[PDB]
Amino acid sequence: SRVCQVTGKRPVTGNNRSHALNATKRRFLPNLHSHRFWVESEKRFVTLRVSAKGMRVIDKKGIDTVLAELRARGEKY
Amino acid sequence: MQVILLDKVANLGSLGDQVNVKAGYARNFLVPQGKAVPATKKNIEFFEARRAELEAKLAEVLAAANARAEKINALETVTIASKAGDEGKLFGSIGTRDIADAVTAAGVEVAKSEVRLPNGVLRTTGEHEVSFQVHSEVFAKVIVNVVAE
RNA sequence: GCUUGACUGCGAGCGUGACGGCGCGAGCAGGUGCGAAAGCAGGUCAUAGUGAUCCGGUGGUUCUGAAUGGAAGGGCCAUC
RNA sequence: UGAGCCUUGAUGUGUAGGAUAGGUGGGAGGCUUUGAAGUGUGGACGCCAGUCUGCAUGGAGCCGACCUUGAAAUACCACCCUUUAAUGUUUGAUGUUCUAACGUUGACCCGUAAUCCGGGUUGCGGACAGUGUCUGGUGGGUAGUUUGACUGGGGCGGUCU
RNA sequence: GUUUAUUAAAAACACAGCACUGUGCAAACACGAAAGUGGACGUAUACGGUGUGACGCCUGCCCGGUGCCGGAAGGUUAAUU
RNA sequence: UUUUGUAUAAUGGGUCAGCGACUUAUAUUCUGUAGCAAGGUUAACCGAAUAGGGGAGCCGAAGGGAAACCGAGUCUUAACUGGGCGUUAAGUUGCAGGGUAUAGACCCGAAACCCGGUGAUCUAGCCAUGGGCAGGUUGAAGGUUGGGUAACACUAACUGGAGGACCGAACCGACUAAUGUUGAAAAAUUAGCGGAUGACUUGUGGCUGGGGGUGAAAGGCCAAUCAAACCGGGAGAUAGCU
RNA sequence: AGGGUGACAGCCCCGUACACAAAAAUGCACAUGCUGUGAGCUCGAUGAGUAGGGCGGGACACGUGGUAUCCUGUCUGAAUA
RNA sequence: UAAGGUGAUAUGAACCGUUAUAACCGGCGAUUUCCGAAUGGGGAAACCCAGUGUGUUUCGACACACUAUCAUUAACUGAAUCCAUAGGUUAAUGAGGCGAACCGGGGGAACUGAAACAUCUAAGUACCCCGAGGAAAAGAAAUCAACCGAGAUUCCCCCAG
Ligand SMILES: [Mg+2]
Ligand SMILES: [Mg+2]
Ligand SMILES: [Mg+2]
Ligand SMILES: [Mg+2]
Ligand SMILES: [Mg+2]
Ligand SMILES: [Mg+2]
Ligand SMILES: [Mg+2]
Ligand SMILES: [Mg+2]
Ligand SMILES: [Mg+2]
Ligand SMILES: [Mg+2]
Ligand SMILES: [Mg+2]
Ligand SMILES: [Mg+2]
Ligand SMILES: [Mg+2]
Ligand SMILES: [Mg+2]
Ligand SMILES: [Mg+2]
Ligand SMILES: [Mg+2]
Ligand SMILES: [Mg+2]
Ligand SMILES: [Mg+2]
Ligand SMILES: [Mg+2]
Ligand SMILES: [Mg+2]
Ligand SMILES: [Mg+2]
Ligand SMILES: [Mg+2]
Ligand SMILES: [Mg+2]
Ligand SMILES: [Mg+2]
Ligand SMILES: [Mg+2]
Ligand SMILES: [Mg+2]
Ligand SMILES: [Mg+2]
Ligand SMILES: [Mg+2]
Ligand SMILES: [Mg+2]
Ligand SMILES: [Mg+2]
Ligand SMILES: [Mg+2]
Ligand SMILES: [Mg+2]
Ligand SMILES: [Mg+2]
Ligand SMILES: [Mg+2]
Ligand SMILES: [Mg+2]
Ligand SMILES: [Mg+2]
Ligand SMILES: [Mg+2]
Repeated sequence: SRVCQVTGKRPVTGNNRSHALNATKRRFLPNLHSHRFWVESEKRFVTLRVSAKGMRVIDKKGIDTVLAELRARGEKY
Repeated sequence: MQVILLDKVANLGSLGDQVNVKAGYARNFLVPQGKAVPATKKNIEFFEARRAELEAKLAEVLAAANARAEKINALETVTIASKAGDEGKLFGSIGTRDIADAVTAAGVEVAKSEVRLPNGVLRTTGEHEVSFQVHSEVFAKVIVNVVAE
């Protein structure tokens, strides 16, 4: 599913609003990608589904801090 | 981005200099190949511990040598003796080796290494200064007067 | 020929409409124009020439102004 | 390859004036074999008058309030002004290549006696493509609706204040 | 040959045949937010879409309109700035 | 019942029995009535609990202006001799009713829109795996042969056995007629009729699902239902109409 | 209270007001053992892709309006008593 | 607790009781086939076929107990590839599924109303999905207020149509 494996994050509904002003159901979506990383920690590369900011955060923060978070949050990779 | 480096890198990578650089080379590959690190607010001062650890310590402990080149300079004349030929010409040689023990028993313990000289000494007797390699810069300035017997 | 009454605030009293409105009006005040003056002049000899409200525009005005001062905005007035 | 730029060192023919004296705080000297003027050029600013500077050549010497002048030496050392280039760099503009992102519905290894997958290797593309958000065009493919009243039936014609 | 099972079997649909047109393959197209399939274990002598309808002789003139293809110089022109 | 109007050949009712259509809550105003009265009256809540507490609060006794504000006045205007609205006639809480509001709002009825299900045991197309086509015709390609060619062509015979070929049962279909038309039957029967080795037919089983499918194309088929299936649900949809 | 009883019962019958009862399991409450739990104090420390902004939407009674406030798909991005 | 009982239609049998093993009420265990979350595998629900162990003075086929999936931790075995890692077997524990309403979330109509209709309405309604408790949710001010003060949240009446 379009789940940004870093920041949960997902598809979010709302409207197209025409000029004449008519609502319409739609989806907003993250630009999310399947980017790869290095990890001198685990001597693998891994590859995880990640958002726009999905990356932006893992840059400010530690590329390694996440795997840890996520290891608590109970998922494999 | 701040990501701090390790090696040279084109242009810069002055071992340890924080940066303003695009997220590409970094994260994408560079960092992903032992070459820099997330310059987090943690790391950013991790190596500051190193800059401020390796410095004052092992650095100025070159002064824990400097003065042993001055211990040397306290006694500005030591004598070694080993047969001469009349008018100077001493048969064998003053040895890079001998000059070890010769000051091994005269205080400044030393081994055959240190001991920098000018020419494949020795042969002629009398007066001879000597610069040393106790570390990097401020050499010694030792002299050895060779008696005959 | 002079001129700007094609004025501003009002308006007893009427007419005409389901209404929303429309119309005729002497006189009151301020101030004009013309007549020397009595007086006349709130547009054209009458009756057609028109578009409610909403929303926004322009100027005027503390009337309003969300802790106070301001301000935005809103009212009111003319006006598009 | 544009502009931002920190440092750089730079320029200013009033009129007379060693003539393209900056304004001005400091101003009698600094610099000088880390070889100086003299030339020899290159280019830099041009009011065809004289400055800036790179390099070589050279080799123990170059500049003074003066006397003129509103300001008087570009003698150095201070902060800067117009006029401005220089790396260093920041990013746009365009073309070039590159490999590690991204792609791979080529090749092989392994889990594995498996035309999935993941992991690995290799070839190929490669910052394109593709996906996001925004954004102009398109859009009976789909969808929701409108499309007036009178009226000698309706329509049509005509009418609507 | 096919069809309105139950008032229409036809001159209607299909047809071989022709033309135009899109597709170089991870093909165009098509089902499906997607993954994945079909097209095809095919590969332009192949595949889809449109019209025309064996065969014979033939298929003139008009690109002004509307659709389309192509051009990329200019005018106009979105977010952004 | 509906109408200008009905014996009306205009609507409804076979008969009887039982049921079946102006409600309920809140809000609001008028009338009646009851209590207090320039007062009237509590709301949730407390509670010994319909009592008594509780006056938050609502209405009224002051109005005029948009408003600031002034006030038996106030607005209007610079001001009105003026003018408009006001002062001079009691209110308020409850009870019952006449209205009105919001609600299925007096009952019953659509055709439809929307959501989630159920169905390819009928039927359309496909897929996979077995089946079926009595009998009688025509006689293509090829082969052989003799002729004929320089050799080919061509040719005759004989063979051979092609075809969405022919006639015509089973098997499929449905052109005409009459019957049936509260049927034998919610599409049949009988006499005829078309295809019958093909784009044939059939058994079993899969697969395609509702703005979807399938369709040699008629809007046809999708369980006797199709210009948008069935079932449940929004749902008492809405009904200026009957 | 109520019900039954051959019709309509305070006094026939079951009950009712009242007063009593649990071998066993049990819920809730208090206390207590065992595993985990940290309490205490002192000195600290005071939650960045986060606020906030550009674009789209949405939630706010408030329909982009003069529209503060909140949520964020997208792009960005502080201060630190 | 007790004089009677072996539930109903519902008799009749052949019996059980009658002072404490008749029956009956209550607590707690016992057994509890086959389906079914169904969990050894397969399936057209209640049926078909297994493997590992064990049983017989009968150790054939039958009998009988364990064997599904993930998450978690552990031990063990362990690739491309050195280490490792993925992979694998096992063990323990947990989960699955069913449920009336209310409750928090993910999605979320249209008929309707506006006397048409698109903004707006219905409406965050109906339905679909997930999840959980006795309630759930919210909750311990980066709140209000208006220069005076208030002091987490949920709830009721007012303010007020
Ligand atoms: Mg304010
Ligand atoms: Mg204004
Ligand atoms: Mg349409
Ligand atoms: Mg509508
Ligand atoms: Mg009409
Ligand atoms: Mg038919
Ligand atoms: Mg049918
Ligand atoms: Mg074709
Ligand atoms: Mg045709
Ligand atoms: Mg034709
Ligand atoms: Mg032409
Ligand atoms: Mg074009
Ligand atoms: Mg009639
Ligand atoms: Mg009548
Ligand atoms: Mg009559
Ligand atoms: Mg009759
Ligand atoms: Mg009728
Ligand atoms: Mg009748
Ligand atoms: Mg009071
Ligand atoms: Mg079938
Ligand atoms: Mg035939
Ligand atoms: Mg026949
Ligand atoms: Mg027929
Ligand atoms: Mg007859
Ligand atoms: Mg027949
Ligand atoms: Mg429909
Ligand atoms: Mg109804
Ligand atoms: Mg009796
Ligand atoms: Mg905090
Ligand atoms: Mg915004
Ligand atoms: Mg089983
Ligand atoms: Mg099973
Ligand atoms: Mg089997
Ligand atoms: Mg409507
Ligand atoms: Mg509704
Ligand atoms: Mg809670
Ligand atoms: Mg305070």
